[PDB]
Amino acid sequence: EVEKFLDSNVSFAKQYYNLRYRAKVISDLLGPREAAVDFSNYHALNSVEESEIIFDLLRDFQDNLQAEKCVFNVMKKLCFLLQADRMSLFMYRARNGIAELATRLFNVHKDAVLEECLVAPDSEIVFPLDMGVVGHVALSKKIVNVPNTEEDEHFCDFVDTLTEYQTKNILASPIMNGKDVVAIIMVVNKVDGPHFTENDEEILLKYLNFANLIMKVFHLSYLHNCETRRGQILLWSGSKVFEELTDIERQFHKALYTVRAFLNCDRYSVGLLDMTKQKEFFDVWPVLMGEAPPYAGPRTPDGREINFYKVIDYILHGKEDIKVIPNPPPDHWALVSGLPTYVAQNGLICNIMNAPSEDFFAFQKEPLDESGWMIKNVLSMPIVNKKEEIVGVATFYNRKDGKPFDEMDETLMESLTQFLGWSVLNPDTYELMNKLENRKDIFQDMVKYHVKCDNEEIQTILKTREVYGKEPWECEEEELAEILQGELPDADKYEINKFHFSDLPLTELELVKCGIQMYYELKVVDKFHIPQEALVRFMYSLSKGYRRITYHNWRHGFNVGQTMFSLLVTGKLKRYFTDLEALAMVTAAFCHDIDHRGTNNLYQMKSQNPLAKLHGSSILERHHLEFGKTLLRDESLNIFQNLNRRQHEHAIHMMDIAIIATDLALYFKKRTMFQKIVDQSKTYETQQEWTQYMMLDQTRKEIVMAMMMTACDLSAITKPWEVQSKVALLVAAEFWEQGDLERTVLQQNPIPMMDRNKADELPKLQVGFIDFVCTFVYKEFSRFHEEITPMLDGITNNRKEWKALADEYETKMKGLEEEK
Amino acid sequence: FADQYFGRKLSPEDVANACEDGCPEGCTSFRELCQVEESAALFELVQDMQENVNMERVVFKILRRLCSILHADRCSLFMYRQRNGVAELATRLFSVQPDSVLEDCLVPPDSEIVFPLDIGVVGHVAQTKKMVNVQDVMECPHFSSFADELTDYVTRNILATPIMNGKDVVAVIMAVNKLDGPCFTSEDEDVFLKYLNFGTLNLKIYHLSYLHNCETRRGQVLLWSANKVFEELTDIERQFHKAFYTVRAYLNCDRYSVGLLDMTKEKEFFDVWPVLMGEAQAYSGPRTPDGREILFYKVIDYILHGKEDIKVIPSPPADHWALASGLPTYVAESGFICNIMNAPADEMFNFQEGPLDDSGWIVKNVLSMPIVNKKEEIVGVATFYNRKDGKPFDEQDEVLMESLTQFLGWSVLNTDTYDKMNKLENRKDIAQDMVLYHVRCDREEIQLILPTRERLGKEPADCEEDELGKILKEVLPGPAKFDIYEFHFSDLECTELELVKCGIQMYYELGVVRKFQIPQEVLVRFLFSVSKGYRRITYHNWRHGFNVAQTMFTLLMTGKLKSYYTDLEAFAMVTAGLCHDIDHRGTNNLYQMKSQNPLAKLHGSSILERHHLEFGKFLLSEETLNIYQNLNRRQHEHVIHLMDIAIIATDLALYFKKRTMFQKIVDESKNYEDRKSWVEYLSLETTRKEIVMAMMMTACDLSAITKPWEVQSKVALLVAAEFWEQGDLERTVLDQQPIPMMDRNKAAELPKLQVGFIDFVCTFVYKEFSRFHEEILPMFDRLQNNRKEWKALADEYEAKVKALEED
Amino acid sequence: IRSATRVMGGPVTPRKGPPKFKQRQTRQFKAFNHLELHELAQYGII
Amino acid sequence: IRSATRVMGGPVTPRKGPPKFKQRQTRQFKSKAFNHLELHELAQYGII
Ligand SMILES: Nc1nc2c(ncn2[C@@H]2O[C@@H]3COP(=O)(O)O[C@H]3[C@H]2O)c(=O)[nH]1
Ligand SMILES: Nc1nc2c(ncn2[C@@H]2O[C@@H]3COP(=O)(O)O[C@H]3[C@H]2O)c(=O)[nH]1
Ligand SMILES: [Mg+2]
Ligand SMILES: [Mg+2]
Ligand SMILES: [Zn+2]
Ligand SMILES: [Zn+2]
Repeated sequence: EVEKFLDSNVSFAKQYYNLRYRAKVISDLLGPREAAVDFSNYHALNSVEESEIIFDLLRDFQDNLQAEKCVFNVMKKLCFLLQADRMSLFMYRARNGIAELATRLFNVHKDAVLEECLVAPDSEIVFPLDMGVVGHVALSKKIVNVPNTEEDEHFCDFVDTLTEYQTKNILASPIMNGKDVVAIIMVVNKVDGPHFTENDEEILLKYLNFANLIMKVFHLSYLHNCETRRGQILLWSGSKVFEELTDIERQFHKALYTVRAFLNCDRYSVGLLDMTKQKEFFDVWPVLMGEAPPYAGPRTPDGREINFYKVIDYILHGKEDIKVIPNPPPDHWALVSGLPTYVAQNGLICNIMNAPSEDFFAFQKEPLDESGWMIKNVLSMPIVNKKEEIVGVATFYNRKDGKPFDEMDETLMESLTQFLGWSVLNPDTYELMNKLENRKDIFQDMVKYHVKCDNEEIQTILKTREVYGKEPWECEEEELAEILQGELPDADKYEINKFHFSDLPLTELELVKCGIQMYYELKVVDKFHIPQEALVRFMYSLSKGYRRITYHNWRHGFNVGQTMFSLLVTGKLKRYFTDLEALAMVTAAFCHDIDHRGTNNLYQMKSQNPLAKLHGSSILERHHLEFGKTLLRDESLNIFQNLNRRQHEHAIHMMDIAIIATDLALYFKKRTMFQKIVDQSKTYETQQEWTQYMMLDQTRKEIVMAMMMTACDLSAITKPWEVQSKVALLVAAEFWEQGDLERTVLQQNPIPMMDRNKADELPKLQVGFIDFVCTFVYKEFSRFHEEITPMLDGITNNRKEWKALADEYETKMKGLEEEK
Repeated sequence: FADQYFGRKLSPEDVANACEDGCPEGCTSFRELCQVEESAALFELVQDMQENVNMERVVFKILRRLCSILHADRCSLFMYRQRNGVAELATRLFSVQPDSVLEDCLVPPDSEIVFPLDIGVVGHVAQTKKMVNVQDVMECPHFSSFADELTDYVTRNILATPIMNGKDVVAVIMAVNKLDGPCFTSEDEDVFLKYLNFGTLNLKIYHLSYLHNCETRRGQVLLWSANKVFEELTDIERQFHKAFYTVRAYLNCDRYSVGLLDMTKEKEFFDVWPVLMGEAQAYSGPRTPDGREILFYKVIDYILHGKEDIKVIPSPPADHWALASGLPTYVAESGFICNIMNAPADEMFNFQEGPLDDSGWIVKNVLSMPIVNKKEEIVGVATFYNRKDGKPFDEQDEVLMESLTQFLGWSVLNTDTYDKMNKLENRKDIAQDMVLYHVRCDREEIQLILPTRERLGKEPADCEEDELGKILKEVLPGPAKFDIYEFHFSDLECTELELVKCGIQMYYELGVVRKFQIPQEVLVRFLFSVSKGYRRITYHNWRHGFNVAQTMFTLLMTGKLKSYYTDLEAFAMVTAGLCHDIDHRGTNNLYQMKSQNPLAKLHGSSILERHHLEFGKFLLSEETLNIYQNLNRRQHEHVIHLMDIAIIATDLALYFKKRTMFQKIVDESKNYEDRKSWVEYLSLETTRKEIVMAMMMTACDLSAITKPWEVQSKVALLVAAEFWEQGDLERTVLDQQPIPMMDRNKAAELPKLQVGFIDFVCTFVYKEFSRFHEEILPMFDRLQNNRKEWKALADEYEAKVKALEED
Repeated sequence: IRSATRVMGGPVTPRKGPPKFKQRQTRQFKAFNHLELHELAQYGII
Repeated sequence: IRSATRVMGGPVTPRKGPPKFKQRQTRQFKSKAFNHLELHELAQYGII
């Protein structure tokens, strides 16, 4: 029966009682049961109830933590274990770079309710760090005991008499979160002893472990929330500053208004200063004269007047209200206090904990709003635009919690005003772009006026002033045709529609009349109803657009235009091209080299000309493209006014094709894509109607356009010798001028043709150009159209007569060498 | 082996030895013996976690003795993390038993067994965030065996709960057996929920510290990026490289490369000829979602292990160590934040299995995200290739890098503005070059003033000053034939070509050409260029500007106003008054506000007076047209200041405000009886001389009212014609009602307007200067004469209208 | 394997299918002194 | 209301002195192709 000797002998029933009742021995302890430790007795010494009080300490680690009740319970128990009364938890905070130590639990003794042992932030004593044993513990970072406080160093009794207490003895020990102090627990007096014993220090340290890691949780949570909000403010402001590019005022307002929630503050306001540094010349004379006595008020560190021309304020404590007060009065509620102007004068991060106790600034003492709201906590800091000059002042008022701003809170918006000051680059760039674009427009208008046919010289061609009696822009369209018939040269007589045409006898103004006539011969003015006055003005202005340089002057442009006009009307190339396409080609050829400086693209690359830095490739061609359309874009000078939208979008699109394609570099790269088209033209046997397929196909037409631009620009070879020789001399002179310009400006040796002392080699370097650059387009067209056969005869004859001089120089050189 | 009877044996026996078990400390019974040992063990555990948080080492000890209380065979912690939107439960601590060391149960990062959201009870608990107890694991519908076949283990009784920090589950711990019991008697469930309650306190501490560190890193990287974005306006490549290099110790990565996408949207007209010309087969590869072509033209890669070795690839090949994986070209295909668990064990992307360099570098974790520029346009792909910690990318790193790339993508407005500003500056330079060419006088037209190809054989530039002056001494007019030394210098007699020569001659009268050693050719060319600068409008043309210059020269020379100013300060005036109306379009200042002209936007006040200054300074800025080249820096700055006080001061609006000071100065001139000492007094004061000079600036442009009535009538007719032209141009472009002097049909009431103008604007500069100097009385006398003539005409018209009223 | 718990190389998951990538966040962020100033206004000035 | 500290209104400091304000921090950031037989043929002329 009772002979269960295995249970009787030691160390067996233990390992069965565990297995069975260990969970229920543990389950009830961690439940809600109150501690079974008697507190009435004082010197308990905690034989086995030491474990019972430890379980109670571990009983509040459940996931419902506020870091106030648990620490308060720990201190209640420690007042009994330590055999001392009136503990106090001195919190740790820092403002303005100097630390403080504010009480959070005061006069804590055993058998006390939490309601009467918790101090609100409104009324909390705040000792400094550099005096008192509180500061000594905070600096030394170790437990200290100072019996008989009246005979020890650095003891302050400010609160001894305030709370009518004695504090015979003191024992304090800090709690730290990784080398960083978070709070300090204090013990005053010993209930039944002379002073704290050595073992009391060990008791406090051993029982302080639970309270050491429970405050760490709350501290880490608060730090994490602050870091999250700081991350949010820097990311919600980038979006609103990068939506567009506007002035400083609206950008700052947007960035500040979008991040209102993260800045948990009842109110804040930002004031902007006038950025002008130097007064105007006429605003300085009165001060020197004697009138308008000079300024003697506060000034910024960099030497500017402190004038707030706009103070934006944001109100959130009651009803949301964002308003702007331009030119705010000096007695504005945000400006009554001297803090903003003082920050402007100095530029420090000012932090004020109390307005009622403020002396230097003397903040308001009456509730501003209808409902009770009085300014208590203020934080103001400046904004500098990367060169330590203040742009404005931002002031943040009472927090939504109630505690004064601390370092973790100061660094929140201290990194926001840094962002605002850095963002000034966009407001600055906003004004520079506007000013620069206005200057560009002004100078473009100047040049546009300079190249334009005014009313004085328009009568030179179209004279309605005396034969009719009124200025041209009032005459009727039918009434305006007669005056041109008796003035425009006849096409048949003047030889303006045949390949062999020389403009040397014709006057400078005569070519303008020929160009005006050439539009009528295509029967394109009448059908498109383009005004004749505008056409005459545009044709005359084209002459002024061209420069007075040696070769690429207005005469060359007219020659290219006439070459195109001949290729269309006498070459029977009009079959593939629509009438509107002829309207586009003739005008594109007339201004293909408008406003030519006189130097090729290589000099643009070499000299870093502003043209080169804007156009990636074919600099001169694109420049002439963007300048010939500017003259054609304005009224009273445009010839596309009476064209509907699709025809207008077609005509302009092919001006890009023609004008750009005149480049020689662009010609050589895609030279062999036209020979295939030519071969395709000779395979449609049994008829001459290869045109019909051309008409639809288009891309073939565009390539032909780009190929007859190159066949007109370099058309000087095709003219008879009596003109080709002179044109060759002129172009050689232009190349020599370019070489002279390049030698001195850039300090380099040019290619042989641009060297003056290689003039005698002109024929031999000209036959090479004729054989390499030329005599391919003019052979492909000749084999592709039989109607333009005379152009190749004029190339063959010209090369034949060039070889004469090319061999005369060779014989001269051979004879001179034989002399040696 | 008893069953239930021995319930009053264990505790009531109260260990009747006082020393049983070997050593007590004041215990009463068995119930009071387990309590003290448990309290001591838990206190030791708490002391272990006091500082330098060691999550694994202490959770292992917590689980070691938690298994025994539950009789569980094994206990295992299952960490929780999130990737690309889907949660994942990794295997940190596995198979914890009471007789195991820490290293036997810890699972390294390269040995995890991760489970998805739903697969198994481990994921069902995470979805539910509650306890689950399964008596037999075959019955429950959802249960995985992937942790069964690898382990060679069989499970039949589970017990799991998740560790929650508020609403975010942190981990899940699950006992996997019951041993001496079939169905986990519920008495164990409560203690498992409670004994593990204070073990949760440490998991949340670790999680909170990790989140705090991650968010601090995010804040630091964002702040540094904002710092170096706003340093200056630079192109995309340099800005991105700076912002990426500046923050590399915070990303905690080993390698990461940034690829840039070519932004050529629409091909140019000749680019696409061959494609439909029977050659140059069109592109067929992947495309950016917005419709562009994927083409990485510049890839910058950063290496942070061993050495920085920062290098840039100007045209990466297809076999690049970063683009060969095929992931960078997939993020461009569609905007996704790609995250990879095990790069070697992947099929979609061909990550190299072997190393890359002698150091033995193998990629394990990759994270690539695009750079959108606020227009939903992909600009680049940034790829990060590993973590220094060695753990695979979590959600916090994803958020950090997404924030960085989002900020950088937003920071493309700066580069766009840089490009736009460069283009605008180049266009302005081109326009300025055009204007300079069209204003400057060419070589072939400078021979009208000084013919050097006829007298000599040399070009004007290739001559000496001594030889250049010989031509001028003959061609230039004398001081008497054109009487530029008179207050009644008629202008219409001379042609516009003679006015340039007159200006050069009066430049010679001052004795300034040889005093500052300016070159004669540049002076002549500058005069011709400034003559060409004026427009051809009715009144404000070269004639009016030269008339102002001549009137002011007469004031200086024959008015004895030169005594106060030195020769240098007279050089800067005759030049400033000669170009003060240089680019006038006819419309006055008030018109620029109403027409919204670009002049009004550029200049706040004195729209047109402040604009002639910039053009005048531009003309004399370039060499071969600059007559201030030889002046030193101090003299040049003084001349600039004098001109900028002069040209602007000609405005009438500034005249009205600032007349009282001149009246005071003239009054103060009367207490000095010796006028030879007032010269000494006024020759030193700066502001007084500035006021007097600004006053004579507007006392001469308002001239032509002090000239003989024959000239005055024609000048008034020209001025009225210009005003009528402006008014006619104002009722059509602006569609308003012009003021009475701008009505062309109001021409009859001209004389009364003239007398009103004389007695209000004039007769103050012409009275104070008459009182200041008696030398300049004739202009005032002629002004009064013209006023009386115009009053006579006004009275004649008044009589005419009266007759119309009382005929 | 003995060292680890029967797993080497990289981590292993009981999932077979097409990987799903993040869809990216696109919604979280989105008068000068005068007796009577107008006496001179009848002329060009103001 | 006991008030614990026995003080009301605002926080009370033992010492009184002229406000001292933090200086701005700037010690971290502001620490300051042709297809050819041969290409030189074009180079002889103005092309390329
Ligand atoms: N009433 C009260 N005063 C305390 C308590 N703890 C500290 N103090 C006071 O706060 C003071 C802080 O440092 P003092 O010189 O060191 O002396 C201390 C005491 O006057 C407490 O629990 N109750
Ligand atoms: N502690 C422990 N858990 C295991 C072991 N083998 C499997 N498990 C867990 O038991 C779970 C049963 O299904 P679960 O979702 O499928 O995923 C399994 C793992 O979490 C083991 O050896 N020890
Ligand atoms: Mg050309
Ligand atoms: Mg003017
Ligand atoms: Zn040409
Ligand atoms: Zn003028």
